[PDB]
Amino acid sequence: PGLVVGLNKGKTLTKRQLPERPSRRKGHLSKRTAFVRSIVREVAGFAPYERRVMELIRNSQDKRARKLAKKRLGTLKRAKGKIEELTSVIQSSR
Amino acid sequence: YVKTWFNQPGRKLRRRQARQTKAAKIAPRPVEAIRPAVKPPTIRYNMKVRAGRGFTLEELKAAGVSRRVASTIGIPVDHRRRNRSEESLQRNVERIKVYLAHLIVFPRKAGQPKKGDATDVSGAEQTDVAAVLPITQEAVEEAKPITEEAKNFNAFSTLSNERAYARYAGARAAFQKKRA
Amino acid sequence: ESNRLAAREAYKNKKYIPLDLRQKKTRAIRRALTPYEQSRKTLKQIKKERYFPLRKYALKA
Amino acid sequence: LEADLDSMYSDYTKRKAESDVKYRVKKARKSKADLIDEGYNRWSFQSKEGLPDWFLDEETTVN
Amino acid sequence: KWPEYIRLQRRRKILNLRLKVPPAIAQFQKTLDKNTATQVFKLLNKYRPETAAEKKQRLVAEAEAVANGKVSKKPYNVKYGLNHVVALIEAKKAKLVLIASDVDPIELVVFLPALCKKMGVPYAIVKNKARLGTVIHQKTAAVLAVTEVREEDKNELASIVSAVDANFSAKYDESRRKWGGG
Amino acid sequence: GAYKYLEELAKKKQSDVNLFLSRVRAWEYRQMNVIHRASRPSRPDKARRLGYKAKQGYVIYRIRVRRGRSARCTAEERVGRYCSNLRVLNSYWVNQDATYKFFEVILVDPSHKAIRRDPRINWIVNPVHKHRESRGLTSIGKKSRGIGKGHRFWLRHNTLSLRRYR
RNA sequence: AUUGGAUAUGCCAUAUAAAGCGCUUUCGAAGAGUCGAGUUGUUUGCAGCUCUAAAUGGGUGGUCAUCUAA
RNA sequence: AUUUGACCUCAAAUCAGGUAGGACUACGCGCUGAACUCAAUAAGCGCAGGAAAAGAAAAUAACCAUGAUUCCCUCAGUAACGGUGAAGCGGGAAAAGCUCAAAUUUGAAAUCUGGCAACAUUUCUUUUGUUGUCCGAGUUGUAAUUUCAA
Repeated sequence: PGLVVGLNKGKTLTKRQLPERPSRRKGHLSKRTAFVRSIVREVAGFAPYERRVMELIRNSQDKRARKLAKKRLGTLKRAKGKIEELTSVIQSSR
Repeated sequence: YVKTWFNQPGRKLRRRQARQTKAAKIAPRPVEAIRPAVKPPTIRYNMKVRAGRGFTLEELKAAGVSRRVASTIGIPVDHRRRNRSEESLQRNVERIKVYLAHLIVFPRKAGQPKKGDATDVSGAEQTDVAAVLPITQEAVEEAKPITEEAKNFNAFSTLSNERAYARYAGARAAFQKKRA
Repeated sequence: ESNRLAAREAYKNKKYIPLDLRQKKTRAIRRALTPYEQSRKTLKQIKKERYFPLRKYALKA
Repeated sequence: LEADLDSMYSDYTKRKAESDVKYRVKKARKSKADLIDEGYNRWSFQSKEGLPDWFLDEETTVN
Repeated sequence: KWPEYIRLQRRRKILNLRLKVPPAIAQFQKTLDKNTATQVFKLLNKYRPETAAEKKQRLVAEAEAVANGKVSKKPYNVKYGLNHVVALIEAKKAKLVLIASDVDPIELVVFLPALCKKMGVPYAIVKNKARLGTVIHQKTAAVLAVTEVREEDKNELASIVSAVDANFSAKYDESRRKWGGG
Repeated sequence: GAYKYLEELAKKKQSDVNLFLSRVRAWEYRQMNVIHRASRPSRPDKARRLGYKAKQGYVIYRIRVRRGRSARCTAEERVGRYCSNLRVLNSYWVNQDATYKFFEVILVDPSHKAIRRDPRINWIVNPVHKHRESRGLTSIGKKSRGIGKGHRFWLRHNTLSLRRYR
């Protein structure tokens, strides 16, 4: 509204669409690096605590599985990031 | 530990000689580069205009000069700054345009003005940028006639409403999401 | 002197000469980088200085 | 060769028993199932079954 | 008592044959058989890369030809270099892959058997990096790849690929999932 | 390029293959000396991305230091003192055990002509880079002294500036 | 007697090349015992140790904004 | 049998050519560190230069947005902590940007140190190079192209 106070506070000008900055991209999953990550995955295996999570999930005790995963990593977002990845591996193995 | 300033006139003289030596060394070109017009990033100083570090890639491309040759002819380039409004865009664009219009480029190898150069270059003279490109301030509004709908418009009554809307924005934000 | 000029003639145009015949400015200058290898540049920088060198310009007042 | 290494290490221990003693290095629900869970780490897979003594000695004293 | 360097030389060998080896490493000490290996190197002897002297002779010959009065045939040679071979596997341009069995850092070759199997590329593990080095006129070659040959050599190239299949894939095909060593 | 595979494998340090290799290698370095030459780096991908080229002038030394200050910084300082004609380029962790952490340090010979004629490494020959590992100008050195960019990262206070006119 | 940089002038070079700019019918690789968490120590920052990551992910500031570490 | 040749590892040489030490320390960067906030001080230890360090955002901000580092005035004795004590913004001094790893040159290692022989050039018979030839390094990756601004 061209106003100093409000949810759209500030001046009103003609807004310009900024060109895409390449450093914003990092974190993207290229097909080639995804393929290489697949190869190392099938050639290296999984860490010992991953194997315990497989056993925990195959036993269907998900609460303890996420609790110990958070204890191993340190953050809930990392624990969730693990869980979806190893369950995703689970149906692939099945 | 004390820091005394008995070398203040000495420092001032040394800086002036360094400027003088710089001018003598690179006399054909101005001793200060072109700088873009840039607005300070705060509510206390957003009403002013000062000299930024350098132009952006979008401004350089819109003006028609490439980012590679821009450094060579003396146009500093900032790769971090971005233009979020056309008002700043054509503002810096017209700064470059007037710079280029007043700019003369000596041909290299002194054989012919290959594409972008100057045919006659005997009129060389060292002049500061500020004279040709005097950075200005925000345009001060001149007198305008009385607006009738603005006259009916109260003023801070609105600022009270959008304020109350802002403070209790989460209050109704909850209200809709919980009832929906 | 006659011996040293004779030795310099003997070792003229050789890669290695006696440390007495070699120069002695300072140990730091001897260990420093020579101007040739300070001026060495990658082909990338050679192309950059070939195509976009510091131009010669001026402003009309 | 393997017998030679075993004999050499056995001789090494025999001499070290007297000559190189000098060790003395100071000169001024959560349950057993969870215990198994953290019981698997980088050292739990370092299986030592059937390892020779000339390797087990340093593995125990260092690792 | 033997010097410490040769003691460690023998001790590293005994431990490598003593410890429990994961299958990704256990697949390496099982290699190609003798006669197949000789036929492999007999084929590669034909397609060894040209030496520096031969390259220089060719370069000066074409240079003087262009200068005086004036484009050559398609080169045929074995492809070496770890990155170049890996690129060929990625592009599926390679027809046969040979990996030295005794690379010092084993991670440089541990991923290859999985990668060739993923691309369906015939791969084999041959004895000693030195032999591959003499093939490509080098001291050390960690991997060799055959991607193209002449028409008359295509027939026996298919035959040796079948032979290595029989002696490396039809035979074994279990050490990559068997806990080796121990 | 295989270095992508080498890098991705180095990520998973708890893998069975990595665990077996680390134990065997760490055992091997044990009866090796505390500081010993390594003719070829054990992690070529790490060495290349840290600045090591396979040309005459680059030197790789392996050092073991006991655990229990920064071990990486201490490793660089000891190797730099042990090879006094070399400039410490960088260093990287290779292995660890219960008590010994193993590091590989990349060094450059400033006196070698293959280094003095290379414009991409010529900066290290200048005398301002003598004993960077001791002055705290390496990667781990900078991180240990807290050099960074941001609000997170003395003499301006202990002085009382007295101007001419006041 | 040296030089530092330019101007005029002469001779070699070899461009069958290299580079900038507008489009994509395209893909866009980006740093690991590192980040991070718990604990002890030093004046958020750093270090020791247990444990140990991810790839529109990670860091920072109050879903958004800004950066792209090792 | 065993002889011959490779590669790997490790040695030895008064081998060929180089390099490190020690001194100064006012300023600079680290480690360490008391006592009567003292003080991240003094002492002790390591390491450089003509400056050193820092430096081209894993930065501020919440703006119409700023845009590498360093220094000065101001912010300000404010925020913050329990006497200690900033920083953003703003005005100036000075300004300059970049380089790698991560992708095949695969129709060609195109790369580089050293030995030998000439040609040179010099603050200089004392300096620095060029070409040719040989050996070596190097495919466990040297060259060219790419560094996210892309």
